[PDB]
Amino acid sequence: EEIQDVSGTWYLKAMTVDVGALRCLAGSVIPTTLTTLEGGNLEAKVTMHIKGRSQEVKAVLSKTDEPGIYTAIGGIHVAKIGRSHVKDHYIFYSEGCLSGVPVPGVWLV
Amino acid sequence: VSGTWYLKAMTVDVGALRCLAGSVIPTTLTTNLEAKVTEVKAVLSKTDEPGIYTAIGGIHVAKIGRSDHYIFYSEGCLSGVPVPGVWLV
Amino acid sequence: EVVKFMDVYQRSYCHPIETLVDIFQEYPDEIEYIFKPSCVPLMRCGGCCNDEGLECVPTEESNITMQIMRIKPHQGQHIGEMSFLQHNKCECRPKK
Amino acid sequence: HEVVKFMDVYQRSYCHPIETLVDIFQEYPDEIEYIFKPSCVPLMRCGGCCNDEGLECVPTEESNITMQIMRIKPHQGQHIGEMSFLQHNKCECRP
Ligand SMILES: CCC/C=C/C[C@H]1C[C@H]1CCCCCCCCCC(=O)O
Ligand SMILES: CCC/C=C/C[C@H]1C[C@H]1CCCCCCCCCC(=O)O
Repeated sequence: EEIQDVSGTWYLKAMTVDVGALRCLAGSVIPTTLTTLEGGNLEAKVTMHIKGRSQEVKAVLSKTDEPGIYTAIGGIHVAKIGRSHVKDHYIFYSEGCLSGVPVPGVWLV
Repeated sequence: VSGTWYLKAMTVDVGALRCLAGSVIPTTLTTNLEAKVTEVKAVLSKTDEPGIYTAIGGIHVAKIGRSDHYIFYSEGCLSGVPVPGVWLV
Repeated sequence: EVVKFMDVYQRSYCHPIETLVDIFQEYPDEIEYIFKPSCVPLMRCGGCCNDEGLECVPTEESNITMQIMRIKPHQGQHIGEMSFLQHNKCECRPKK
Repeated sequence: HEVVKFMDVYQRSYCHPIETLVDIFQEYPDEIEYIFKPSCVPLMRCGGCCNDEGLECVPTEESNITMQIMRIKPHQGQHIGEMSFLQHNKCECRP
């Protein structure tokens, strides 16, 4: 039993790290915590490693786009890695990654 | 040409042979069925020939390759121990 | 037309895939026989874990039995049933 | 079934294109400073056996396929870009 319907297209509403110049946010993660918020928004905590040692980042994602501060990043496409058996291993990437040239980004491992 | 065929006649010395098999591209395949493969000729039917090829058994034929290459084996190949035979390549 | 990123990633990720394996690799003490066919299709762990520190390896195996023509030096030939190992499930885990 | 019968084994093993998961570095060997995700791709390639040391299984029809791959230049930038790969559509056993 786990939170269902995480696969799909989501938009960042808030994130706890500075994504400054970033346009391409992507990765392959088992979230440290995933929470359904009152209204159907999702909050993800992922425990990563910024500019050195290891930190936990929270993001709140919504099915509705807010013309806002994350526009360069674009919609976040999320899919379960179905060949990782069952459960909670996801791949994601943002729309800003679709570019003929490299753009500033992060890959979460 | 796939399916079981039983041997009616062929231009080969059966000798002690019980297991006939191989992988072939026939030169010809006319009508019964004569097959010609270099040279070896053989005739075959969906029907039996009492007491003559009986140790060799029926001949199972299937087409190989993804869209005239056949492989075949005789029923006598279906033994728990090795038996006299040949592999026609 | 272009294969989209998520489709490539899902298709390539570590899992069991039909792999054509030489029977002499499975039966290396039988390299004096001739086998027909000489290779067999076996489900084996394949694909990528997308991290140079991880390797794609089996977690569950099973047996499959196949009729093979076995040509024994100087003793004739027959179809014999030969058993082979298959992978049913795979994982990505550390190399070393 | 209990056993895979002989003609089925032969048909399934005989020279033909088969899905193969190929490391991207094998196809782009000088791009070893990049990290790709995924790191391998599914390509149809001639495989299986010709059962006759006189013969090798080789392509007679090939096609190119384009796939979106995440290409990472570490500490520089990343993006999904299109990469071309060669596939095989038809094979044969030749001398
Ligand atoms: C279940 C969905 C898995 C997660 C999807 C997206 C959630 C992870 C949030 C989106 C991006 C993750 C935050 C990116 C970290 C940026 C790091 C930049 C920096 O510190 O320099
Ligand atoms: C559509 C293909 C059907 C093919 C049928 C060919 C089968 C009739 C068998 C052909 C016989 C050839 C046998 C070779 C002679 C055996 C002697 C060899 C030896 O041991 O010295």
